[PDB]
Amino acid sequence: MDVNPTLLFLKVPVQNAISTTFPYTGDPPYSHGTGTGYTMDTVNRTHKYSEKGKWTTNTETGAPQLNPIDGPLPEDNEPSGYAQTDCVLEAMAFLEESHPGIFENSCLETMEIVQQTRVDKLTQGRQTYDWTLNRNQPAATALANTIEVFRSNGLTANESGRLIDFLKDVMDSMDKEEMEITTKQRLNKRSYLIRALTLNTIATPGMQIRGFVYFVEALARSICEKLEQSGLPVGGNEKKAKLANVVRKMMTNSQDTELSFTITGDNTKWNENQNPRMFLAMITYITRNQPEWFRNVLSIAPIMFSNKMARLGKGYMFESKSMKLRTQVPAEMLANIDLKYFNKSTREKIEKIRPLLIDGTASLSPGMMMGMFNMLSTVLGVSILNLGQKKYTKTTYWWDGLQSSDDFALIVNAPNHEGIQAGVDRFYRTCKLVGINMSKKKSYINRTGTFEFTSFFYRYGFVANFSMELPSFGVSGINESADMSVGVTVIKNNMINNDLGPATAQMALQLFIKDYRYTYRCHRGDTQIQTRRAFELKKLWEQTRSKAGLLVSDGGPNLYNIRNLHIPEVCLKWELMDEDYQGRLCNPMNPFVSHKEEYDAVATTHSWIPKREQMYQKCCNLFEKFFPPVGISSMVEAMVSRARIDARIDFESGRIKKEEFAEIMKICSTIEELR
Amino acid sequence: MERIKELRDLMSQSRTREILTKTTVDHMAIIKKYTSGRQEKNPALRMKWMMAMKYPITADKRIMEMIPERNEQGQTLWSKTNDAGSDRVMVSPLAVTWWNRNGPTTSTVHYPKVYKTYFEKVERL
Amino acid sequence: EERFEITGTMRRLADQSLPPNFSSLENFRAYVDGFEPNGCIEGKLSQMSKEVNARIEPFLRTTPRPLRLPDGPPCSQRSKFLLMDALKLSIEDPSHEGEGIPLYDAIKCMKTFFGWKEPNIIKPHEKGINPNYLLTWKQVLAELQDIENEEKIPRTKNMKKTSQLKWALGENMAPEKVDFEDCKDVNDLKQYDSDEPEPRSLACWIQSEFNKACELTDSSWVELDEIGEDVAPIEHIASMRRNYFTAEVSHCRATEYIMKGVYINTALLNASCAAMDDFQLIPMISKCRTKEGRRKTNLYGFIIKGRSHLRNDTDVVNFVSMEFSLTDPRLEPHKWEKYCVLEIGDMLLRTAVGQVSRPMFLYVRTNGTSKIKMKWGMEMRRCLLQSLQQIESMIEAESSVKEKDLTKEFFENKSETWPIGESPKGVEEGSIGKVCRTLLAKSVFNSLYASPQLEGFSAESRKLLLIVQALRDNLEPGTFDLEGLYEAIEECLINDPWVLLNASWFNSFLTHAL
Ligand SMILES: [Mg+2]
Repeated sequence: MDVNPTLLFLKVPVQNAISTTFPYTGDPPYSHGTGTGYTMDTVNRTHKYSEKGKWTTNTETGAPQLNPIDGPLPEDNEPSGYAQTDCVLEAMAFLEESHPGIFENSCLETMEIVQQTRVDKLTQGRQTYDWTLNRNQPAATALANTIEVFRSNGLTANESGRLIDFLKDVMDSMDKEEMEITTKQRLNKRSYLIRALTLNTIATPGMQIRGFVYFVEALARSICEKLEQSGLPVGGNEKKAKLANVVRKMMTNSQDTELSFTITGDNTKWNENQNPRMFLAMITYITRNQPEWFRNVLSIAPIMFSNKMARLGKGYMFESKSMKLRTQVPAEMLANIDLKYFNKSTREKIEKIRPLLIDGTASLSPGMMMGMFNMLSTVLGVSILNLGQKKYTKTTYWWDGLQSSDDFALIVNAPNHEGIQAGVDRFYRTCKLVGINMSKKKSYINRTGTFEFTSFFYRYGFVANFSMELPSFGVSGINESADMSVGVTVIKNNMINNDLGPATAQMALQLFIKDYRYTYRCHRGDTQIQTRRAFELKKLWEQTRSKAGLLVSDGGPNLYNIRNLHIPEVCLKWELMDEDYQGRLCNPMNPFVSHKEEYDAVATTHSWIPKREQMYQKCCNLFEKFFPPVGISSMVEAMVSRARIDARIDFESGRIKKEEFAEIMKICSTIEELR
Repeated sequence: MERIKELRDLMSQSRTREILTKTTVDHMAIIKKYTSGRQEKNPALRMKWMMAMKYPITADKRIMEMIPERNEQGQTLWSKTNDAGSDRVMVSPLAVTWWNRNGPTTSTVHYPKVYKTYFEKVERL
Repeated sequence: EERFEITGTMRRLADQSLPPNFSSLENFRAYVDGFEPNGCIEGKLSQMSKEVNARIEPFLRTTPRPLRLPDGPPCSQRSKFLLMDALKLSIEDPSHEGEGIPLYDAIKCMKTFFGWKEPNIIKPHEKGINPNYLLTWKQVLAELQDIENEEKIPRTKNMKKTSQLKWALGENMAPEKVDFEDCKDVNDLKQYDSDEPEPRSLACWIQSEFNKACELTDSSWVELDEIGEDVAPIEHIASMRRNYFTAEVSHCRATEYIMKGVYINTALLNASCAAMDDFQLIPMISKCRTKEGRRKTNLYGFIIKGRSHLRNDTDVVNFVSMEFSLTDPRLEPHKWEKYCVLEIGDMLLRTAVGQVSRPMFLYVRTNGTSKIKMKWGMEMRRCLLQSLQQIESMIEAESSVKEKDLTKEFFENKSETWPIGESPKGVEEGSIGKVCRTLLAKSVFNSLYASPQLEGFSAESRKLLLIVQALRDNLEPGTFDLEGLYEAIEECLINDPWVLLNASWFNSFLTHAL
C-alpha cells in the first residue's frame, strides 16, 4: 500500500482539510527572488504594460518618464497601465454618493492625526534606504543619520517634535542647491534629488518619501474603516464575519429564478500597472473643499512616486574558467560596460532598460513597489465593487463582494447564465479602465456557497479554523521572569487573534515549557535530569512544603492551561507559595532586580539582567604574535614575561646579538614602569 | 624585537592600557564567547548561548556579602569579574535559586495591593 | 493656522506628475474640484473592444487532464542526512540522565561495534576525488583513537587540516576577487551562468522513503512536558484530541527524522559559532526511550565542519557527512548521485531467520548549510504542531455541520477508516492513526525537501483542487485561463523528487475524484 495524503479529499471536502495544502506554516529558508536581474525585470515589465503612453524628459531629474494614463484603451487581455482619469474620478464620485460624508469626515479625523503625529513614529518600520551613506539600514538609524544632515544644513524645524515639521524640512531640502553632511561630504542638487526619490532592493524607499506615505495610508485607513467591503485593516475573527455578511446579503434577496456565482478573485501584476498620477487624482478628489495645507502634504507622496528611480542593488558576478578569477561589476557602470561579457538572456534585459538608466539608477515613473499604498489601492478596488449596485449597473445583473489590496472576492447575481457572464465582463472591463487586471490564471468561478478571500476558505457558512503562520513558541531571550509571561501571552493571543485551535495551543504550551526549562536549566525538582541547577532546585524542592507554589524557573510544576494563559505565573501560584519562599522570591532587597518601581510580569529575583570595539581586537591580535601563559596573570605581564624568556633563550643558542638582547630588556622595563 | 616595541605603543594609549593591565589570560575566552552570540542576533539563541557560560547574570556587589561564594556541594555562585558601566559583578543562575531557598524574608502583605491591576484577573476566575 | 506649501523643485515635480493635457497642479486641482460625473465609464465601456472580455470556459468532469511530469534521468537524494537507509550504533545510558557530552556518547557507541573491515570504495562519486573520501573516514577512526593518547581528554575533537579534508570542505577553491579595472580584458570571462536545471524523472525511492516515514518504530521519539490539570469543557476535549494524536505519533519514524533534524542542526550551529576556523568532528546523535523504556543514545555517523566565519544568515558552512547504512548503493545508484559510498565492515543481524551477516556501508558526500537552514532544521518540532492542527481543524470543521464535537467518534470508532493510499487492487483506507502519521510525514518531508518548486506547486495546485471540489459539489464551476493554470503548476515540476511525487499524488487523486 503506497501512502498518498491527497486521497483524503475523496472523503473530506478540500475546504475542511485546506490546512494540509499549506506546506510550511512559517517562513522557509531561502525566500529567493531579489537579485539585480529580478529588479530589471520589474522595471522592464512596468514599462511594457504602460508602453503606448507619453514619454517626457523630467526637468529636475533629467530622466525618461512614461505616462500611460488617459492613454489608448487595450484591444488585448494583456495587463494595461492605461487608466482613465474621467473613469477613476467617476468611481470615486459614486463612492462618496453611496457613502455620503465618507471623505469629508475621514479628512477631519486625519487632520487631527497629521498634527498630533510625532517624528518618533518614523523609527518604527522595516529596512530603509539611508541616502546619507547610500546604503540600506534599520529605520531608526536611517532617521538619526537624516536629521544629522538636516541639523548640519539650516533645517532645524524637525527638532520641534511633530512629523509635519520634519516634512517641512524635507521640502526645503529639495530647493537647496548644496547638501552637506559631516560623516565633509558634498552632493549637488541633481545627485541629491535622485537619492531622495530612490527605491533600493522587492525594494525599500528613502526616509524623505516615507514620511508622506504614512499620512496618505492614514487617510486611506479612515476610508477603509468606513467601508463594509474593505477587508483592511480589521482583526482576525472580525473578518470571518465579513465573508458571512456578503453571502447572506446576496442569498436572502435572491428568489427561485435569480442565479448567484462567487468568483475567487486575484488581480495580476497589481503594483506594476496602477500609476502614481492616478493616486494623486484620488487624493485631490477626496480633499476637495479642504484646507490647502492638508491637500498638499497628502499630494506629496504620489508626486515623488511618479518621479522615482529604482537602484539595481549591487550588480553582477563574473568568473574566468582557466585564469581562476571572479569580479563584481556594480550597477553605476552597468550602462557604460560591454555586453559580450553577459549571456543571451541577460544582454536583452540590459539593452531594454539602458534608455531608462540615469546615474546608475533606472527611471520608473509608472507602477509601484509592493505593499506601499495597500489601503488606498483597496479604496480604488472597492469603488469598482460599489459600481455593482442595481442602480449603477442599470441592468438585470448586479454584484457585490470584498477587496483588500490585490486579493478580492466578487458575487454576481442575474436572472440567467448569460446575465452572470455579462455582469462578470462588466466588472472585468470597468476594472481595466482604472488599471486593475484580474488574473485569468489565478482566478476561478463557482455557484455561491464556497470561495476563498485572503486564505479564508468559506464552505456553506463555515470558514476552516487553523493559524497559517505560527510564531516561534520557543524562549524570547529576556530572562526567566519575562520569557514565561511572553511565551504564555504569545499562545493566548494566537488563540483569540490568529484562530489557533486549543489542542494545538496545549502542545504549543508543552513545546514552550520544554524549551523554557532546557534554556534556563530549571527542570522540575522531582525529575532526575542533571544540570548545574539540578542540585540547587532539588534542595529547594525538598525544603518546600507546597511545591505547586514553586515557579517553573524554581523547578516547580507547569500549572498553565488554556484558561490560565492570561494570568501572570506569580499571581497564578500566589496562594500555593510557602510564606518563606514568597518572602525571598519577592524580597526587593535582592541583588538581581534593578528599578523595582506588551507582557504582564511581577518583579521577582527571576527579573534579572544578563551581560550586555577596535581597541579589544588590537590587544587580542598582538597576543597571537606572542602565542601562535598563566590563567591568573593579566595580558601585559604574560606578554612581558614571554619576551624576556625568548630574549634569554635566543641569547644562549645565538639568534640575536648582545645589542638586540639589551634592547628587548630595556623596552621590557619601560612597559613595567607604565603598569 | 617588533612585537615588544608594539606593546610599548599600546601602553602609551591609556584606553588600550586599561584593557591590558585589567583583563587576565583566563578572562579573554569569556570576552570572546558572548560576541559569537551577538553575530547570531536571534535573542532566543543569545540567551541559550549565555546560559551555557558559568556566570551570565549581573548583580550588585552587595550579593558577595549576602550569599556565599560556594554552596553545600561546592558550586561557585558568583565571581569578582569586571562588568561594563559600574561595580556590578557576574553571577550564576544557581545564586537566584540559592536566594529563593536561603535568602532573607520580607513581609509580602502589600503585594496583592501593589499588583492589584494583575491580581484582579484571578478574582474573575 | 497650519500652512504647508509646495514651491521650487517640488512644484516642478508636482506639475510633471499629472495626467497628459495638464501642465499645472493648480489647473488640475481646479478640474477635480469642479468635477461632476457624466457617464464617463458607461461611455468608455462602449468605446472599448469586445475582444477585452472574461468569457467563462465551463469546468466539466472531462476538461481537466493529468499533470505532465518531466522526462530525464532519475532524480537523486538531496536530504542532508540519510532517512530510511540510515543506520545507528546504540548504547543504553540509564544512570546518567540529562544533557551530557556528544563526543563521548559517539566513542561509547563506536566501541559497541567490533566488525570494522579494511575500508574499500563500493560506488564512487563520478564528479569527485574518491580516494579523499576513503582517507577522511580512516582519519576519523585514527583521530578518535588519538584522544586516548592525550594526557587530558578534550571536550570536542578538531580534525587535522589534511589534503583530503581541505579538499572535501572546499578550502582554497574560492577564487580571488580582482578589481574589474585590473582584469578588464580576460578571454574566458562570463557571468555566473544560472543554467536551466536539467530536468529529472520521478524515481521510485521517494515514495519508498515516504512509505517508511509513515511507519511506527519500537522507540518513543518525543517526550513532551506536563500541562495544567483540565477544568473547562474545552480543556477536557483539547487534551483528548492532543493525547490521542500524541499517542499515534509518539513512535512514528517521521518523529525520529524530526529529532535527527534538531540534534544535528543544533550541534552543527553550536560548532559553527564556537570553533569557527577549526575542522570540528560533529557526531550525528539521537536519543529515544525503548519499547520497555530505558534511555538509549544513537550514533548515525559523523559530520566534519569547514571554516564557519559566519557574518550573515545566508553565509555558507561546507561539511562532509559520513553516515552508516546496511542498504547496498548498487541497488538504486541513481539515488546516490551526490554520494561516494564505502564498505567499512560487517554487521550480524538477529532477524526472523535466526541471524544473518550483512555488510555495513558509509554514505559519504560533500555538502553545505547556512544559519537560516540550520535554524529551519532546529525548529522541525513545529511539524508536530502543523500535523495536530490539520487533524484538529478537520474535526472542528466536520463537527460544525452536525453542531456537536466529533473528537470522540473520529478516534474511537475503529470502523471509521480514511482513504490515504493506493495498492494494485485500488484505493485503500486506513485508521485515524495512519492519517496522523501520514499527515506528520507530509509536514516533515515538506520541511526536509523544502524548495521554491514546492511553494509554487502547493499554491497553484490548491486552485485546481478547489475547482475540482466545486465540480463534485455540483456548483457549476468555470475557469478563465485553465491552460494558463496548468502551465503555472507544471512550470514547478523540474527535478525535485518531493514536488514530483506530490504531482504524481495529484494525478493519482484526479483519476479517482471523477
Ligand atoms: Mg484570492
